[PDB]
Amino acid sequence: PVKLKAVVYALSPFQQKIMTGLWKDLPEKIHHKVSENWISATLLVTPVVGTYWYAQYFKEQEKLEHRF
Amino acid sequence: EVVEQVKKLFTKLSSDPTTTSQLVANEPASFTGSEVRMIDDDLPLAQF
Repeated sequence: PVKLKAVVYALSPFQQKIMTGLWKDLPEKIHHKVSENWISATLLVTPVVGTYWYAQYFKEQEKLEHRF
Repeated sequence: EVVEQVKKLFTKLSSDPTTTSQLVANEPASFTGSEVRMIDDDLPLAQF
């Protein structure tokens, strides 16, 4: 057991609003999600999308070359 | 003897008629479900 020194105040679940917090400070939530994860989203989407488009470009050139 | 002494000595009291019932109705007390936990592992006994 860890020795702990702390004071905790808690409110009853039936004395507070339950769902309205979902759509509170929404602009801040979106800004935090975008600004912290845009590098992570870039590192996942770019290799997948870039490789996919290169394959389609390769297939289109190969298909046209074999035509008469 | 107490009554005669009281009406002679208590003559400077305030005469404001504001009842305590009125004060209670103006600032009512209500119960809120909640809790406060003061965690101190150095105390030998728990008191709640």
